[PDB]
Amino acid sequence: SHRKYEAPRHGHLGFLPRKRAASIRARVKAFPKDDRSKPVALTSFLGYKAGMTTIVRDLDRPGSKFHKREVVEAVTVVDTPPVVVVGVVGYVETPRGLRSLTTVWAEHLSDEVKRRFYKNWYKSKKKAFTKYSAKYAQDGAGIERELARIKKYASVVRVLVHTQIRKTPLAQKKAHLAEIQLNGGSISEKVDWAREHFEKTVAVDSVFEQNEMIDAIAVTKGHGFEGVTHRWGTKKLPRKTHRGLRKVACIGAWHPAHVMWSVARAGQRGYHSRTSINHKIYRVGKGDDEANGATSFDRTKKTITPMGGFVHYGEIKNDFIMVKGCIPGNRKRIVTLRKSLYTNTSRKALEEVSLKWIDTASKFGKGRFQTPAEKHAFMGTLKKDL
Amino acid sequence: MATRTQFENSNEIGVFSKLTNTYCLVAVGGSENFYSAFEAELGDAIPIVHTTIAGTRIIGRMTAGNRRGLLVPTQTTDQELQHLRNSLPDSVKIQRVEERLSALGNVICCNDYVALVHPDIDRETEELISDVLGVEVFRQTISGNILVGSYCSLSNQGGLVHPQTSVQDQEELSSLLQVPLVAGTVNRGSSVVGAGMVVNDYLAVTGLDTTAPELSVIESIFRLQDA
Amino acid sequence: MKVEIDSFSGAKIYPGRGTLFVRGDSKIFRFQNSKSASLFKQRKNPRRIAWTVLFRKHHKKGIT
Amino acid sequence: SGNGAQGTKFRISLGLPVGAIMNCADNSGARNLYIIAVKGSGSRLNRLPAASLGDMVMATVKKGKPELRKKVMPAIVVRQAKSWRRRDGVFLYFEDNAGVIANPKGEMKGSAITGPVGKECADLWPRVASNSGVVV
RNA sequence: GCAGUCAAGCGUUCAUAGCGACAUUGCUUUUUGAUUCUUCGAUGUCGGCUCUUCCUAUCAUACCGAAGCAGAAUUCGGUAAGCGUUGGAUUGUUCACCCACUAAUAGGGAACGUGAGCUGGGUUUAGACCGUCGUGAGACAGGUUAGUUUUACCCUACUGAUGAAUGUUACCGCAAUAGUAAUUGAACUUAGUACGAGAGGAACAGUUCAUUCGGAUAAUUGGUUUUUGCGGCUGUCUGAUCA
Repeated sequence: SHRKYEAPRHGHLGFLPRKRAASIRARVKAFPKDDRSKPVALTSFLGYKAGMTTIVRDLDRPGSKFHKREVVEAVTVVDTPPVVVVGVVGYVETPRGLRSLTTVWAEHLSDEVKRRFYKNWYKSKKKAFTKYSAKYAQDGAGIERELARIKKYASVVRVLVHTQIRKTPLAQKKAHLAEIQLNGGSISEKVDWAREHFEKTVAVDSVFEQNEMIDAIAVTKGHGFEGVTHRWGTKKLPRKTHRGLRKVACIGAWHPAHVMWSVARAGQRGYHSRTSINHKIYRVGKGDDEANGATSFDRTKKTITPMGGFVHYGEIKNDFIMVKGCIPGNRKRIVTLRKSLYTNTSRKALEEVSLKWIDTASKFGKGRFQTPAEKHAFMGTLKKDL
Repeated sequence: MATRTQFENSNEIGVFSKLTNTYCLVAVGGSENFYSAFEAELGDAIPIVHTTIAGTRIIGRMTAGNRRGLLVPTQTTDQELQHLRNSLPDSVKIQRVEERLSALGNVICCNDYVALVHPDIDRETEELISDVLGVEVFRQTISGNILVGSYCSLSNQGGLVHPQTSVQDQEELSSLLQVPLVAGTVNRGSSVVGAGMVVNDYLAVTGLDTTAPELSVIESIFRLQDA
Repeated sequence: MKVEIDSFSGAKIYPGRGTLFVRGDSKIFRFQNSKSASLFKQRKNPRRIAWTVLFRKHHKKGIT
Repeated sequence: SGNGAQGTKFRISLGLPVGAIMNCADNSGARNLYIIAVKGSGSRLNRLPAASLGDMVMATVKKGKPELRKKVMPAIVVRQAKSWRRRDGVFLYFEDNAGVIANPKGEMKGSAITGPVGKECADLWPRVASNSGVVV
């Protein structure tokens, strides 16, 4: 026969399979193209997602009707204790694809990073890197042996880094580890730059700047085993149906007599690896500061943490990237912010933003007040108070 | 001394611009071949102020004024308001007005010495309109329509009305204004006169599709072709 | 950025917070939240709801 | 859009599917309108075309002078009552749905409009702004 | 039902801009038939709803060639199935035809796709009414009304979820193979410019929004409320206040 009325599919065939993402930290499948004339710097940076909030700003976008007027916009705060470099790794191009020939580690590793190697930390003797930290007991001729094998070889150089999980309201204590390629020039200058930063720390403003357009890479919020209607967005069947009205009615023709990968079925929803692109950065925030959440017109000193703190997260005592829009994954997840993979114009990008106001009122209710100095101002003294 | 100008493709020039003996005001969109049409006849003499009123491109629709002052609706932002106070002279006094009826263009028509207002506007503002616009206030309707500012187009020399007007209505209302009134159409027969053209003593602009007989009528009653 | 007052409950209204209501005679009503926007749709009198601004203003609360 | 639409319009929440009946706010003599289609709407299996503030539709007059009845003619939505979102951040809605009756070029069959008019309507249709009293 | 070949001829002249009569040569299994090969120790029969996929014989969109194409417009062909193709009134209706939108509202296959997926309006039992016919029981190129819609827990397939053996154990990776997505429209400008006696009247670039699809996400707005979280109210019971 034929469909009798011809309509689009339900569901994107590019995001299949919808199985569970294989770690809470989402991989970075590709990094920006290498520019050898620029200084040496990292291509991505790790962070934890606090929440969202509200932003007023003047829109200057030539020709639009909303040109030169405030517009409210949603931003997500991703939180940043500075990252710290525990090693570097080289890769040699092979006809079967890139391959890591050697790894080189820092001398002194924190509790947090050594904890990543342990399922059972409390029963452990904590002996990881003990034999390795003794390869500095000489002049280093065994480790400088290996950094000389990277320089000679190694088309590309990636730098093992780790998050500082103890500046974060999270309860975890076990830091996340990761590799970040570096786009500065001269693979000889890459392993130099690394070897000089071992156990030093790197900060937001030395990777991402204002107004840049970056990628957000997280694992999706998991909703669990889910049925076809809310998973794939199908019509709900008429009231009168027998054996359930929330389903897909025809699972295929007689032939081919098999069910096809493209029909809609029920299973895992949420908790997938998803990369969203082109997110403008409204602020790159300072770790120790007051009036993180003030701005040139605002002038009242207040941080970006809402009254009562970000729901389910904490207080934001660290650096933060404050990025326009919404981001995959939910609160308290590890986010990986990547540099763009292509140049842009778009005139929406390349627009410089100046935040006119930031919303510090509470997210745990209907917030009437920005600062507790505002609440006590309006509401007057109470029976406790004075 | 009439002029044909088309804002974007629109033929209604009384919507987008408000023209008085002291100053001019124009919409902020599209091409300045619309904007050059004012200067070329005006020159460097009067100011010309690009603006938005309440974010809307309709400035002469939301604003009522003569050379002595301007009135702006409450929805006008203050980020826009100051811009209008500096670009205009300091002689012109803007005084914002809070009223039930938001668009002040349609509700009021006034030339330097006379104003006509929609009858339902409160007795508070007819006090204020006397102060800001500096005129006399008379509550009338031109041929049983409602909005006077849209359907009766005035200037100190003479003024125009929509074609539907009764002759006893024209001769009635001319003695009020002191200026000769003439019915007619514009924009190839559009009933709405005050939204299709803006005019002052030495300039008149109207939509590109106005017919040549119509244009002469505009030219004659506003004393355009000198003299 | 102008801050207005909710006309029922008196609260200050920050951007993107609440709804606006234009009644048949065009008079505009702003509401901080769904609570005061629901008590307005019930015809409740502001001056008899104990926690509103106009309430305390008649009962002479807290102005002292 | 097409004939009469000046500039573009920013999407607002669709409040009036095919079959809705709105007050007709002009003085042209119709008491109400009946939306039979929406100009420019998209086509998807099972959706109902849906109007919104400032749109141009196809209407008929159920209540009003019999001169105007039994005939499809275009109309414009001046009020919504389904709350939509401006970009200055507010949500707002009117007390009820309403509209005016127009020609394919957008001119107004009536000489006036009563009560408010949304300024997504008043800017997009220059004749509607010329007939308007309160604009929001 | 569809596609070629010769062109007697319509078209201002002009066979091939656009056609074709006479006929001839083929293709088509979405026509209707013919046969009676499989099935009567049963392959659940119409249509719609729902949903996936393939074909091209292209309706829209892309880029082209042509006109008896100035522009505008439309028309015929070329590669092309990547992506779309709708809301309804009447009818069981497939079909059809009307109303309005649309860039367009193309033609089909998959056991006339699809009832352990639905529905049960239609045909098609038993009840009943009418019309014609028959002496009658009863019959119908017929009209009408009422009429039980069973089963998965099995094997595969599909969708998700673990997992022994790879000396033990942890972390960081590579990327073979597989899948893959965006879409279309209008407004401002270019420009009342080009072409044009005029009437009329474009386009590349740039810009602001939008339609259908997709992926997320929940600051705000909305919905939801067993936070039975707080307040209000009814009947009754704990002797009442209180709870």
